[PDB]
Amino acid sequence: KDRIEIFPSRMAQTIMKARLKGAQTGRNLLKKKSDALTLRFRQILKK
Amino acid sequence: FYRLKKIQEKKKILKEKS
Amino acid sequence: YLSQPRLTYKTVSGVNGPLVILDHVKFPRYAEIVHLTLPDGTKRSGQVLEVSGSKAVVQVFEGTSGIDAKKTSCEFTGDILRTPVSEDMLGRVFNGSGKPIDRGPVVLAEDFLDIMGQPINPQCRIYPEEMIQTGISAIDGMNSIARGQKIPIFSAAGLPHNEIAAQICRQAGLVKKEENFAIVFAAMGVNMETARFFKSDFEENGSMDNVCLFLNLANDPTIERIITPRLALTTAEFLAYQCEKHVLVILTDMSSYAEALREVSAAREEVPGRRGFPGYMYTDLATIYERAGRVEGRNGSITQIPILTMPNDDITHPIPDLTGYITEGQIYVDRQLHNRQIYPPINVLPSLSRLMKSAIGEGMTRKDHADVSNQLYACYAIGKDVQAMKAVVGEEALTSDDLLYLEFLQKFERNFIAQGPYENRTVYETLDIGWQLLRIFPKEMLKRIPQSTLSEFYPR
Amino acid sequence: YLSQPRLTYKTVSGVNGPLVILDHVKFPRYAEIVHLTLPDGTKRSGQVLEVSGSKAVVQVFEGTSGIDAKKTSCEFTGDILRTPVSEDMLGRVFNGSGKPIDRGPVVLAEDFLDIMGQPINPQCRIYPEEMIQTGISAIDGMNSIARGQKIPIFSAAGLPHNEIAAQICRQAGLVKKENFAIVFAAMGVNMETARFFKSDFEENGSMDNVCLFLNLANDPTIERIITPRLALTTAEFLAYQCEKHVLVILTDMSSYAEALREVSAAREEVPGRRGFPGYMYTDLATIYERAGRVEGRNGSITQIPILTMPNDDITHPIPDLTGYITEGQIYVDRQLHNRQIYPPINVLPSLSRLMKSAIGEGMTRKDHADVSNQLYACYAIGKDVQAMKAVVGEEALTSDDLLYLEFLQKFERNFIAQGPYENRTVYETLDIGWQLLRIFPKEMLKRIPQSTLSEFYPR
Amino acid sequence: TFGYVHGVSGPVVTACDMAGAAMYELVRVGHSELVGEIIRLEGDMATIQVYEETSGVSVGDPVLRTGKPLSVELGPGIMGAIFDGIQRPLSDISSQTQSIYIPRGVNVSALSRDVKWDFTPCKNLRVGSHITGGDIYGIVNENSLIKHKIMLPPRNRGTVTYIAPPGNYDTSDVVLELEFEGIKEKFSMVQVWPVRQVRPVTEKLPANHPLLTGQRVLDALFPCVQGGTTAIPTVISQSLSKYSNSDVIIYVGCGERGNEMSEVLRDFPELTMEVDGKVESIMKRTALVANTSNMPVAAREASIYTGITLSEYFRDMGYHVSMMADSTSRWAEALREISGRLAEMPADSGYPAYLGARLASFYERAGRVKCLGNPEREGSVSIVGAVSPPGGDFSDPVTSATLGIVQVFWGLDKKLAQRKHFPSVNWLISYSKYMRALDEYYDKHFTEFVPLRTKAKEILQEEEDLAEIVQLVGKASLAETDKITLEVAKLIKDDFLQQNGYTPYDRFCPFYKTVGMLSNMIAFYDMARRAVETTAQSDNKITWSIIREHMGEILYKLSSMKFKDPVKDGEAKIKADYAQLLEDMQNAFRSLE
Amino acid sequence: EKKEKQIEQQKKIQMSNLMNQARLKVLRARDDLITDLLNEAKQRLSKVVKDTTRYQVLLDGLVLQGLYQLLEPRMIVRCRKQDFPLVKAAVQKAIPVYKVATKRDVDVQIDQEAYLPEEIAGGVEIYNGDRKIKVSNTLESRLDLIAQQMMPEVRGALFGANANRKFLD
Repeated sequence: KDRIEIFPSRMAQTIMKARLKGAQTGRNLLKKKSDALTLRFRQILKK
Repeated sequence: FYRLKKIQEKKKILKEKS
Repeated sequence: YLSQPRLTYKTVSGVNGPLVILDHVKFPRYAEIVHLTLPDGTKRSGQVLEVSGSKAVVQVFEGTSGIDAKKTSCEFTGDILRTPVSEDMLGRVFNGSGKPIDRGPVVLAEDFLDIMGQPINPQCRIYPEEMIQTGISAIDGMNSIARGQKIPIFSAAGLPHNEIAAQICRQAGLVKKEENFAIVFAAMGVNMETARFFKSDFEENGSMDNVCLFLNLANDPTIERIITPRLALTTAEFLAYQCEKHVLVILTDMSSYAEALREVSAAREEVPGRRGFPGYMYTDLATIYERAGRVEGRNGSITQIPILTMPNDDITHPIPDLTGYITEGQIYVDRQLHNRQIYPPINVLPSLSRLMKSAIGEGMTRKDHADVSNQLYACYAIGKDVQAMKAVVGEEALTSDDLLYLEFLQKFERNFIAQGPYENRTVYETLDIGWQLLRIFPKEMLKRIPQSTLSEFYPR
Repeated sequence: YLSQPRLTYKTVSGVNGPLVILDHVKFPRYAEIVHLTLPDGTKRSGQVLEVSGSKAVVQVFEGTSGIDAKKTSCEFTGDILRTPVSEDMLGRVFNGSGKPIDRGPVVLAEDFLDIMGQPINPQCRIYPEEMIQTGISAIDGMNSIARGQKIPIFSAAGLPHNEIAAQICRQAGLVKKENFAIVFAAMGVNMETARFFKSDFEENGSMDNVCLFLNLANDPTIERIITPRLALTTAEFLAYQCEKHVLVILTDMSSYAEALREVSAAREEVPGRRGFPGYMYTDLATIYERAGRVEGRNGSITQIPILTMPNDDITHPIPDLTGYITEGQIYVDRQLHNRQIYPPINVLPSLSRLMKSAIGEGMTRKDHADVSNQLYACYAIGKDVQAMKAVVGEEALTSDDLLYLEFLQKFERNFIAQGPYENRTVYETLDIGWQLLRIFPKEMLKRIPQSTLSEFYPR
Repeated sequence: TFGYVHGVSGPVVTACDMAGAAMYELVRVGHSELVGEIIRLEGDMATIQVYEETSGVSVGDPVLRTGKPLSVELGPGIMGAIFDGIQRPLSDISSQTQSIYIPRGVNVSALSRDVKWDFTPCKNLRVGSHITGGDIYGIVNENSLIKHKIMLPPRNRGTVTYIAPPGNYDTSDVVLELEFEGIKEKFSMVQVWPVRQVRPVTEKLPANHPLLTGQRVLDALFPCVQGGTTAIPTVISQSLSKYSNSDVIIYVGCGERGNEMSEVLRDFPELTMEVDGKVESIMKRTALVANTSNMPVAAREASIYTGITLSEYFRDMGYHVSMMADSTSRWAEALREISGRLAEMPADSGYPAYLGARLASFYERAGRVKCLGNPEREGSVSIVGAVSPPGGDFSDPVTSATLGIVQVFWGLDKKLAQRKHFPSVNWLISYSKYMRALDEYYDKHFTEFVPLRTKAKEILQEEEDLAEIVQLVGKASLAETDKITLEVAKLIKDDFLQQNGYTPYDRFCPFYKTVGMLSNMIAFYDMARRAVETTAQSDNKITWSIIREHMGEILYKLSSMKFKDPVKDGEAKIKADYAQLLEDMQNAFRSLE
Repeated sequence: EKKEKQIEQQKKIQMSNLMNQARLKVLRARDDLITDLLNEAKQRLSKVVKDTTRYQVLLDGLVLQGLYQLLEPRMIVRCRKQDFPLVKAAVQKAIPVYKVATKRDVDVQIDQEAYLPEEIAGGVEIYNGDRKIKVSNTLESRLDLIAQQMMPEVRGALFGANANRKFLD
């Protein structure tokens, strides 16, 4: 639960830097997709 | 770091013999 | 011949771990076997690792306890390690050094071959163009082995990769549609429960008359494990390239070979490369593996199945990363299939054999082999996605076509992958098991299979 | 001076890789140059690596393939590696060792300067004051470079950083409202970019400003280490003794550090962090800190290093130490090169830490501070709308988020986009920058104060 | 002339009585004559690395000193021969020993000393002509395609006092006896050149002519030139061996597997080529360097230098050589284990510090040259490397230090392989820096292609920054100019960058048909854009979904361009079909408006 | 307009390729005047080797400059064929002048088997005992060392000062 099983090497450093970076791009969608849905959600309460 | 250093002194032991 | 008598030096000038150096040695060879005599009356054996002028160091195999610088005589044979090789050693059991441990005689040699061998000419090598059937459905139905291939079975510590290997040793054979087929089983660094199992399995089923067994235990010395896979291949390179047989070599626990090759090289204070293993390990694994394949002119072939253990299930370890650089596929004994009690637990999704196209089809097995295999591989790939997605999204999102890829996935793991360790299926009854599993789907949904073979084999 | 004759030893005691070790040497200097002549006749050059009593370890530049310890003659010089500098070497193409390759003659020296160089006295520096005008809008409008700044260009392999460097060299000059020169050092280049540099600068008519040092990739990896030191000693003659303003472009400083790591490990040294030498911070600093203005002289040196980040990593020790000594970065971006924008310079991460002193009234113009940070805000707010438009669609965007997506289609294709031969002077990168700020009304431009909005918006 | 083995220690042999021994020069270690290389002198001793197996080499063994480093034999008999990494002819050790093995210390001539070649002098020399290094003095009819030109060695000059009469000769007799001032010497028909020395030239011309590869992708979007260097991280290499504009192929496998090296030697003497209506075996204009991983590690590193020195020799005749250097990453794994035997300090992940220096000392021997010699020749050498990273990264020191040297990257991935797309082209990390050199060939001969190539790389890029939102949001509230660049962009990715290499329409793609397919596809994109932007506000605003239902028969002719056979059909039978279709694309839009 | 922006670029390539070889052709006509000034200093050097009262006092310098560089207990001096007494009378005046300056003893003797080739312009060469370390003190290798370290000074006197160089440090 505390580490993803891989062993320390130079290649396995770039893959867990890409998977972290490939997760921060997913959260950046979902951080603003929720607020874009919250942008319509206030207007229904403003209706 | 140490293992590449340790093989260097063993080359110096080989050169003070000669 | 060798007519000159051998010098028995007593000039031991230093002991350092497993290594003994001498002095006043007259013209010492490289890799020349010496025969030590201890003071209390016992004998050992060694090998010369480095000469320098009139001084040669000696790597004693069986240990170093008792070797003093006064009374141990080293007798220099003046010859490299050559092993006695015969055709009637099919049916014997030798240890890691060539000594027989089946309470029998020492082998009467036909010709003393050298255990380093010779490199095979690439101008005299032929592409593997038939099949070794092995009895296991997941290795013959979907990852078919060509005669002259090198396909390692990757596994982990605790998985049944010994009962798989012993099942392959009893059920290997041609794809008949047998006097020139033989197994050479080498076990390196096995514990006592495994090498009694390898000995009590090949007499209990009567499959001994074609198997040579080179056992090498963990309590045995670490240098006998180095020269064990060069006895098993020199026996194999005799049975196929001089006696014209189809040989299958099983090298159980090749990860313990790389644990001994790290142990020998650390004794010589040498430089370590990736993760402690030596720099020369890529050319030392390929010294073993590349003694395989069919040749031109002879009517024999050597197939190799090495067997590894990935530490902590990490495929990126240097023993699987470098044996996937020289060989031609994987088998991937899986843990998640063992923990749900399936035998053999073979993960067909990461397993591959790069030479499957030259082992199947008309004349080899049957003309529907190449299309059943990659269709079962597609309905097992989709089935592993459905159950991965239905756990994260919920149970009520499945449509009626979607549950069908789970009826396959349960019946694939019970009728195709589940075998039972004494059930020997030929290839004609792996595909007839595989064809009644493809009739779970209707005809419109099998899109990996062409219509010209769907209209011959599918309806029953 | 050095009037005594030179000793020519043939007492070679061994060869081990690129090292030739002599013995019975009469008082050997350190870092002294020797001249080895082979059995067949091939003259090679080398530098003394270690002296010990009567010994000398010599590192041959062109390798040791053919040297025997019986018939090789190794003539010592007695003096260290120096360059001949002159003002007439503005307009020549030298290689890494300093020999001409443009069918030219040997440079008649005005001085012989030691190329290692002495540091500048930190009291005798002045803060950088005026503007160096490059001609590329993305680094003159919003990322302006002072006179004496050290600002590296950060890029990656495959990206066109080498044509950005060639377009800076063709159009670099002052900020006009006789003393400008360019020293272009090219380390680790291949042949097809060496004949890009040799052919572009000589037939675009401005070879007379530039002094080209082309160090190839197949040339020795020790000659890549004396290449930026030949280029900076030429720049320190031309600027601090001839009062010119020199721009020093060092191309692919990540290829210097791959030749420094190779020279270090062939000196039988033990590597440090990530395999690079432990002295890598004070080795780049001997290159980068040869810059700035000086007190009492009218010249300056402004440096533009260029880097290639491996795997777009920023924590790699070649961009880590460059961002540790130099002031800002430029960030050539990959997502703009695929969209076919030249020059593909990203604005949002890029920065010039001395940009607020290179701008203003009497240096560039009065609104250069207020225009640049206004275009920086509207480039950031548009790129949020750029992603947001895909999430909600076009029918859900108002007449606010359409002014930012219509500006964004014209900031990338008119301000950033330049073309390789279009020298936009800095008075024309503001009028470009204003006719994008007219897409917005004066009720929307928050970063510009109202006093210069009255003077520059209505036209 | 005589040394003695003082002590062996693994593959490294220490020899004494070696006073004037050069570095890297060849020795014959032992009583079996194992070839070695002097790598370290210390006074009068000489540390030797042995190119073979060292078991059985006692002390006091004779070490012969030759005076010449590791060098290849250049001459007639090379084309078709299967060599080793130190040029040991494997198709003749299999005959003179009649076995399946390579015994230790074989000394077989690399060129045959029994085949009689028909010598033909250059008819402009005489007894008393002046000739210098590079001037062609002979022509050998090696086989039907190759005109093997005999050339003088570089740094050799003088006046001919003996030319050989035209007839039939072996490669041992004295064909040329020219004299320098005072000393007479003798030349044979073979010459010997060290593999780490560059073969000299006059000048290095720019690489300005396109290397025609047989495919539609990699020849429009990422072009290579004759004289360029690529990287492929067998359907791209076998395609260049049959159809391309190269006259000599050199395939060098450095450490490839045994069964995948026995595959190529089975396949090449079955391949045919089309020259003048006749079919010819392609093993008349290629020479292979066979090297497996069982081979010596010293003969695996030297296979790259033997391969490019063979590649440079046929350049000087005037041919345009194309060398494919398979598995460069296996070659670097030979540099890792030589450096570990020397106790050299590693820099990056065990690789030596000079990994980039050795690769740039190989990749920079490629290029168009003005050949050394009298009759003003011009040849070229194209190098095609093949890095195999440990799972597709640019983190290892071999893949990242190749992309700092080469100009073309034909970047392939593993994720984009199960689409059955075949090639596994990525077109995001793959580049070509020969777009500025080819702005003269495209603008003169083709005069239209650069703006279509600028647009077609952009349409495949705007699809990427849409496709993350097309997955997550899913085509719900989208603009209609983006639906063009997802359906026209889809039409490229299944009908322009899509291949299948065994088919009778997609094994060769001629370039006039390659620009002929993109001349229609970009026109359909700009006419879909001009329709949707001028009919965005006026009256009866349309979407895409009213066009693709109406123009479904237009999208069949725009999808049946890849299925027209370039081999059976005529040369002008294919452009008129693409010029008649344009008026079924100019009139078709005028049926909606 | 695209064709007209093209040839006007093609006009400036021709003007730049000729101004480039303009600076090179005038830099080669500055190099030829230098390499012929050294040819006059190579011929005026050989108008001193014809002299003897001005060359014996010079060969006292060049030999003792070599015996101080080597400092070996047995040195060997090479010279020309007809220049043996002017070298010998320089050797004999030097060995006591050596010994009072170095507190060493030497056995220095002139090689009567191998000569310096007569095409050189004078001077000697001093070897050590087994001819492994040699000192070239010929006059042609002394003019080459002297002139290259005077190239700033002859440039400053022949072609004038640098019109833009304000400082020297």
